Amino acid sequence: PGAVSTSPTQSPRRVQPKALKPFSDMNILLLENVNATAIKIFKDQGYQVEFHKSSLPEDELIEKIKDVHAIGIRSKTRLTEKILQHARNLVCIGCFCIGTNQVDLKYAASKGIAVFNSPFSNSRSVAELVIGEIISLARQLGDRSIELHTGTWNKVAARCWEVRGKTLGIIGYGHIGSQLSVLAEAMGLHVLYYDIVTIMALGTARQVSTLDELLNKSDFVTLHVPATPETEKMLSAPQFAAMKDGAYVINASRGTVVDIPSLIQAVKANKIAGAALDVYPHEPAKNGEGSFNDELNSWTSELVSLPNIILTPHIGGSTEEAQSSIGIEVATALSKYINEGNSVGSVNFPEVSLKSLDYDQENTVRVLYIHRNVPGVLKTVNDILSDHNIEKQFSDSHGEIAYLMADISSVNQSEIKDIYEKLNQTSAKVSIRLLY
Amino acid sequence: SPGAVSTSPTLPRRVSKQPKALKPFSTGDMNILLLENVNATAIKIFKDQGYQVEFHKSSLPEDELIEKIKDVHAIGIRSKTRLTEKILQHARNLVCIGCFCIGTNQVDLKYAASKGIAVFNSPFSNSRSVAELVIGEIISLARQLGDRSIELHTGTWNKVAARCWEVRGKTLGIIGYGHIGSQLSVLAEAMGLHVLYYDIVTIMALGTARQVSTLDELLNKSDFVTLHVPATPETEKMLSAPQFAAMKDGAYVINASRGTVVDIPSLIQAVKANKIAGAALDVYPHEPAKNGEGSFNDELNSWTSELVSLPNIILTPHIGGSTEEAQSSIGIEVATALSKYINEGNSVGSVNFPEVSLKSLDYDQENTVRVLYIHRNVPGVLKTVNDILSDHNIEKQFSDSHGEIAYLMADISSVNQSEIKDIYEKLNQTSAKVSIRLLY
Amino acid sequence: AVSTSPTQPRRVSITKQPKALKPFSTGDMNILLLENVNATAIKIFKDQGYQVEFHKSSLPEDELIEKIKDVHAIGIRSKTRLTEKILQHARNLVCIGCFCIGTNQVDLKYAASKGIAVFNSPFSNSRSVAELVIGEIISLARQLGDRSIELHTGTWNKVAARCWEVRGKTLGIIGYGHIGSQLSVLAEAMGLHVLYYDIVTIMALGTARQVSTLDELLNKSDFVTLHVPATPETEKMLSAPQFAAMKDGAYVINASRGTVVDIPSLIQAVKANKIAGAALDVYPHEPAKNGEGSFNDELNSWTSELVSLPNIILTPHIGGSTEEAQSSIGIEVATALSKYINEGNSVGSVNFPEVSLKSLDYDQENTVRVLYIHRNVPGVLKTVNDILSDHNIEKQFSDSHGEIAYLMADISSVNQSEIKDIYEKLNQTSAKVSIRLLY
Amino acid sequence: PGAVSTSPTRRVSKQPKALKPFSTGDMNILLLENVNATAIKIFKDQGYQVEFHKSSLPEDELIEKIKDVHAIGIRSKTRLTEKILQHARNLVCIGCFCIGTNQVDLKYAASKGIAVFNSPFSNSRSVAELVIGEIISLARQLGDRSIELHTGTWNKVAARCWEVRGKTLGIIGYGHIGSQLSVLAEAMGLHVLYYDIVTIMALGTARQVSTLDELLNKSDFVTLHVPATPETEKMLSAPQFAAMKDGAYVINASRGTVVDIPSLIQAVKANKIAGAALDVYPHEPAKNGEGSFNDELNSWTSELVSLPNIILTPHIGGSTEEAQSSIGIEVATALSKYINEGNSVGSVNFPEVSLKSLDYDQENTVRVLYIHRNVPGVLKTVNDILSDHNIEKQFSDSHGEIAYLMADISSVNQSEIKDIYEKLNQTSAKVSIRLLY
Ligand SMILES: NC(=O)c1ccc[n+]([C@@H]2O[C@H](COP(=O)([O-])OP(=O)(O)OC[C@H]3O[C@@H](n4cnc5c(N)ncnc54)[C@H](O)[C@@H]3O)[C@@H](O)[C@H]2O)c1
Ligand SMILES: NC(=O)c1ccc[n+]([C@@H]2O[C@H](COP(=O)([O-])OP(=O)(O)OC[C@H]3O[C@@H](n4cnc5c(N)ncnc54)[C@H](O)[C@@H]3O)[C@@H](O)[C@H]2O)c1
Ligand SMILES: NC(=O)c1ccc[n+]([C@@H]2O[C@H](COP(=O)([O-])OP(=O)(O)OC[C@H]3O[C@@H](n4cnc5c(N)ncnc54)[C@H](O)[C@@H]3O)[C@@H](O)[C@H]2O)c1
Ligand SMILES: NC(=O)c1ccc[n+]([C@@H]2O[C@H](COP(=O)([O-])OP(=O)(O)OC[C@H]3O[C@@H](n4cnc5c(N)ncnc54)[C@H](O)[C@@H]3O)[C@@H](O)[C@H]2O)c1
Repeated sequence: PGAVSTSPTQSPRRVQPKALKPFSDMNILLLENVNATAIKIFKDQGYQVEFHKSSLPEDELIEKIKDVHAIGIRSKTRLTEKILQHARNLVCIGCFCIGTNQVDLKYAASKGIAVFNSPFSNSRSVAELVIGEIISLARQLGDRSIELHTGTWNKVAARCWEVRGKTLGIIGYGHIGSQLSVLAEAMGLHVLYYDIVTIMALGTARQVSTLDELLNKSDFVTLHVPATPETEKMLSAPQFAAMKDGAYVINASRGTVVDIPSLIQAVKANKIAGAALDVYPHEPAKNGEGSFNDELNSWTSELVSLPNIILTPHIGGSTEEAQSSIGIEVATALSKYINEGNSVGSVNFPEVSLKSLDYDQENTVRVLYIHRNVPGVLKTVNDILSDHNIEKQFSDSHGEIAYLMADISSVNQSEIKDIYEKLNQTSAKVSIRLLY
Repeated sequence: SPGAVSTSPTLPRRVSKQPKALKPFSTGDMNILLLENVNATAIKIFKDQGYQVEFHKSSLPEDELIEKIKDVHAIGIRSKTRLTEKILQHARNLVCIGCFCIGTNQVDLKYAASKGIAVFNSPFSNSRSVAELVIGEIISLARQLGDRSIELHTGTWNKVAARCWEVRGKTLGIIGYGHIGSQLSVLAEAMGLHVLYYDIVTIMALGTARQVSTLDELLNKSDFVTLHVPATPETEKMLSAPQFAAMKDGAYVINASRGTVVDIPSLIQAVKANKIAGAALDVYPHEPAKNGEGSFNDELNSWTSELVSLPNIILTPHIGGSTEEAQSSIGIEVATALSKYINEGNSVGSVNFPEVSLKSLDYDQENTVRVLYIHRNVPGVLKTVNDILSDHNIEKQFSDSHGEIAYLMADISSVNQSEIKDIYEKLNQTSAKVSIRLLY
Repeated sequence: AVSTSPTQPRRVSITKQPKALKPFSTGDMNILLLENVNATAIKIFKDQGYQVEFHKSSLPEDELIEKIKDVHAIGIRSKTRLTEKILQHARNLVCIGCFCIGTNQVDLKYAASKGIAVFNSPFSNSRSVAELVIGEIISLARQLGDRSIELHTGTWNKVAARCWEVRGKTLGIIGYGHIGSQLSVLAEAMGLHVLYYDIVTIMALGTARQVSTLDELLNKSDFVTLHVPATPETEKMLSAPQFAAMKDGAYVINASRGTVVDIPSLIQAVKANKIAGAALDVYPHEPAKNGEGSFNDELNSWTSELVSLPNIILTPHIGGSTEEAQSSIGIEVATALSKYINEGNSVGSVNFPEVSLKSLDYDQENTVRVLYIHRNVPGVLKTVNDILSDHNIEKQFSDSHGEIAYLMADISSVNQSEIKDIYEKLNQTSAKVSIRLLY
Repeated sequence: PGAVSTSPTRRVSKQPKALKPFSTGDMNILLLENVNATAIKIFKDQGYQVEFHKSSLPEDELIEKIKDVHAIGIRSKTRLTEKILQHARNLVCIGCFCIGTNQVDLKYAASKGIAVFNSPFSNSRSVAELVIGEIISLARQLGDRSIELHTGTWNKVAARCWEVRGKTLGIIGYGHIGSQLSVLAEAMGLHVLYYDIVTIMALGTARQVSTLDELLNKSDFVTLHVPATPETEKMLSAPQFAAMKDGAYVINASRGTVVDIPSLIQAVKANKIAGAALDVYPHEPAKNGEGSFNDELNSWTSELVSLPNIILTPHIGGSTEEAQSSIGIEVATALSKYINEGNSVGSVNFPEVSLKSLDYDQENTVRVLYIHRNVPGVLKTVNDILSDHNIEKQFSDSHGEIAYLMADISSVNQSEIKDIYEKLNQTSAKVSIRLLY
């Protein structure tokens, strides 16, 4: 009838390293008003920081970047071949943001320049926004507050709903989708999610096989997808046709993923009761007045005349929490690459690291040798280092570039200069630093 | 020794005799009048009882109401329809009044009670709708959503993260830890907020909230301050200049309680001085009585012009309980309450009447009759009634007094169709009688 | 369409302080407590003004009859039998406290016919039984008892074979009542899947699942525990066919009733290597006192065979035998008597009509409470309400339990003079069983 | 004035390449001391040939058996000395299916390029559950109750019998076991305090206490989850028992040495300690046996076993089917990844070295596993020998006098393999070389 047998095998934080210095104080340039957390991390390392609140014109940048060891940018400052080619001293680039398209990664890598970003530091800020907007759409808060500001009193309960017992449809169950799932359940929503992949539910959310089943059974539909050919305009006339009468659409994902004119048709036809958009096919480049208009997007005027539409200026990760933790994530990443040669989490460089050295390891030196990925190079380097015990050593390749880290013992101030000069003279060399 | 090991200090729902369906000795079918667009849930409950329902979406003029209420057994109103002696005095048949709302002031309770007319309301069925609103507004204030959406609608793009905060790790100060305060406490903890609460009573925390001894400790340590208090002399203008002075630089004020409890001009000063970073108000010292355009202006409240000038103020027209869920559960709560008073004489939860009920009778208790005798609260009346019913075993009996009115319910066995008519006529002829119904 | 959802803190009570009522013709109240009732009961009774006589033992029928002549309330446990023979001499007895679950040691029907209200504590033992079952699940899983018996005789036997970690295992709970449900939550916390069978549909706590047949439970369970009442349908409800339906190497725990398991079948199943272990707290026949040669083949024919077996925990009805349980029995039952003696509250009584009224405000000077227990016949309310008719009855509640009935009335504007009159008149009525006045 | 301030701050996923050794005929595994069937299944599913025994082996038959063996699994009883490891031509790695490694000459094994693995933490849940069972059992005197009725005594007693809910558990050592116990104990409704020589972040709502003396003062049950160090030696003795509550309880499933049994016995005799559960004693029998636990082994045995409400267990804290089976998986997996990929992470005698697996489609990539003497010049030689191929990547680490290089090299055809093996095999510093292709 059965037997008692072995259960299936299941499936805290607690409280001395050597401070390494380069043979060459380092100079950091921070643009586009990076958070003060980044600034404090860099100053506490001894580094000299130059801080600006704006991007710089191509002219002043080329002048500034000549003598700089690390630069922090956001989405606005373009680092092209044109401007990176004058960067004699540049060790690494910090992108205090998710995007890296504003940097010529291929070129940066070929000069031995490591690039870091913060891809996931914004998840919580977007999830909270969507909760706020579910409630705000449910209750038509925006409309109520606009009315009373113009002096109109319109106390309405009709089609104004409580969120408890309603269905949230999450399209894309990723970093943000999943954090949202848990908040939504805590606010008493049933969570369905469609994804092109099978994913393990958090809490008591249920994965649905087709988009059509989600749109059919959902009161609120929210999008948390990347920009791909398949996500392009993936919500359009036929999707809105498949949704419940008086259902709600929220998009804080990508400007392209929803067909705004179809949305506008659906809202006009009383099929969709509300929408919140944080992202649009075309967005201003700077902040300012009459930026959001029919020159930018043809339907801007038509949308601004609809009831119960929340429109936001791409502010999903626009919190002090998000900016400060981007500051820490990226300043830490640079700080460990400059101080230890740690390239883990870089988007353009081979990923390489070694355990820190004890305070007690006098006269150990760390070789950071970026080089062309061809046969013969380790032969040369390990020949040059032959007079010293290599405690340990790690090399990895990323296409046509490669990165060796080596720890060598019994090196006096004299022998360092010798080893630098020899490694500097090698055929395959792209960049060499010694940490001492 | 450092003490001794000694004694520590100290069910789920189960599906578990059918009740007897009790008919009035009134041959006439019951007539329900529902005004002011009571929810369809109420209508359904009444029709399924057999009752005849007349439904209006508006109040009625005093003329048509007096005509209509002559032959009505139960009336449902909301806050608009005033039931005064003037109009209740013509109500021959009226058993009970339903207030499908929190307020009972629209009704002359004292007068209604003296005619044996029981009044019921729904005090608490709006709690969840208010708690959800406050969560929405904490986030909306934290992120300046309203301002962002107003900007982009006029064509201004202003992407700002300065003065924008993730609610996680912030402190919610709840003033009044009642029905709404407590439901808010749980939602706030789930959204990752620390909860403090001040209350003039000691109350057991839900989740991991902590009660604080003084208002001033709450104001000092809170990022968002929300009010969930009644309108009393002590709550009148209890948030003013000195309270805002005690609050954190860049803290937020939410008032969805009573329009008297906050001094709007002091808050306007505090917002102007960059001491308060945002506010959401659902309630005001003076509110329009109808919905309309240019209702919310300086004739009604002097500061309107300045208030609506400010950044990051959410203004709402008393919409805290304005949901379909809230209205529908008001429908069930109040229609059920009337239905049990009409069918069983249950007066528990009534606001103008003694609170009296008895266990239902089993389906198989043939020839048991229930006496519902509303009467003047004076000596001798139980003596009379229990004399009139001495030829019968009283299975059980409950009488309570509320001022000058009192309410006897009695279950009596071994009564045939003959003896019912006798008992009605006798009780109907008594000196203290205000109202008698028999259920069989 | 988007449509309407389906419909879905204790505080210091600032009330007007209640009025403390005293008895009228009574000088003082005498409580007799037998069978070593907890000190919590003693404290509650002394704080009420009552005079307490405390014994650690039952009393011989001789000394008891002498003692209960002049007694207002008696507290017993399971041993002291209160028969017609001994209750017939009880002139003054207002109420009986059973500081335990059982009320069979009392002649309830007789007690009721003399107007004597009986109270018990049915559910104050739940947590003590649930914890015991957790301890025993682990102890059986790991064969602790056997290991410790071995080493005490000097034998070292490190064994891992068919010793298990409870996490991942299935607890089958038969009877999802007060104990069943508390056990459910502890079991899930110790990482067990919980199934439960019950003859009623019941809402699961946590992530337990109710199963439609007993046989599904027995099939899918590693540990089967019973928390069921003693009924004709629970009698030997685990027998050969149930053990046959259980997993090879599954475990049986009975801390419910002595009759619910067939021990000869259990013994067979353990002998046939079908059942790997059992814990019994209850047996069809139990000693009456504690003693050294009590648990033997005279008491139960299979004892020598049962005690022969490996990995069987035998315990002497200690399911509820904790300091916590005894002390909270003390509070529950002493409170219940205290409120019946002081306020006439009969709610939770096992032999009387359930009747109470809201307390009176402190400032209701000259309001008196009539407690009139009487024969459930026509005309008695007529008489009483006649006797009271010179006074406003603020409120009044009468309920009937077969042939006995209980009226409580609050009456205003009564001076010390009119009290004596009203007592004497109610005392003289034909239907009267007992009358007290509180003022 | 104050100021609002910044807060503090499941998916299925390129198949791997299955790498074969260059000069192997079949892999031979020897498993001793009745290793769990989970290990056996993992090895058979790799293709390996498995020989399984339920007992340790005599030194004679072992030396014969280990000549031709690629991997051996032992537990604590088998002793792998220089004497017996010196005959092991083909031995790649040793599996300790247990927490102990002292039964192995680690230093010697390392110097021959023999990697040793264990399962240090596989037992944590089994020990935590035992302590829960024993807290309840001591609280209620279950053992005594069951011993009484078995002798025919009926003794229904509630005195000094307690419910655990509302009682205080003092955990000494908030490690792998301490921390799992913390969560179970809270769920059973105990307050948890813990002392540790390190500051550690509480799970749930447990509170770390500064001194041992505060723990002993405020605790109803004291349980020990520490390693064997000079500081833990007899750390519970007369003065600690003096500091504990009248009628408190002591549980030791840590190490045989950490409690002074004489003082415990005095404290129990004086009615200061109401009960104790011991799983570990300073001296323990060597086999299971019927007269083993006595005054020859520990002078206090006859006195200890006299006492009421003392649970005595035979080191059964990690004696469950679950624990043995997950030791099976942990250690068989560890060997399997070392044999198949050269992964040495979690090894106790060898350097810790690993690389990402290779994609299925990387034909003619070869992995060099070169164990060697930790001296200058060796990487120079090896990287010279390999210089006619692109090194995709390469990792070398040293552990004292031994060191371990892993390299991935591309564009290697069936011919060039034999050349590279022979050259690496001929180098002065070489201790062991395998090629995977
Ligand atoms: N509004 C903002 O300011 C802001 C800020 C941060 C992130 N985002 C954006 O939001 C999106 C989601 O963010 P994330 O970090 O959680 O992403 P993610 O990488 O964690 O997950 C994306 C999910 O989408 C799923 N997916 C991909 N294509 C799909 C399709 N066609 N249909 C359904 N599911 C599909 C993937 O399986 C994955 O689960 C991204 O585009 C991200 O850049 C916006
Ligand atoms: N916005 C709306 O549409 C709407 C809807 C429903 C309720 N409300 C109002 O909001 C309030 C909350 O209603 P509720 O059901 O939660 O009330 P409640 O009676 O359940 O709780 C009120 C709490 O306030 C506390 N309290 C009273 N005076 C206090 C004071 N001076 N300071 C601190 N604590 C004090 C009480 O102890 C109690 O805990 C009421 O005034 C109610 O009328 C508004
Ligand atoms: N061992 C002890 O010292 C001790 C102490 C307390 C209680 N108990 C006994 O344990 C039992 C459980 O106690 P409780 O307070 O939880 O009782 P309870 O009344 O709360 O629960 C009993 C449950 O059994 C269910 N049930 C009844 N007949 C059934 C049947 N034949 N099959 C399955 N389910 C059935 C009922 O529906 C109910 O859910 C009782 O017999 C009680 O006297 C023993
Ligand atoms: N009974 C058994 O069969 C069995 C099974 C497994 C483990 N164990 C033993 O149990 C112990 C705990 O195992 P674990 O995995 O939790 O170990 P662990 O290393 O994870 O934790 C030990 C903890 O003790 C602390 N500690 C060390 N010295 C201390 C001192 N003097 N005072 C207080 N705290 C101190 C450490 O800080 C650490 O947190 C070990 O000794 C282990 O061998 C026994």
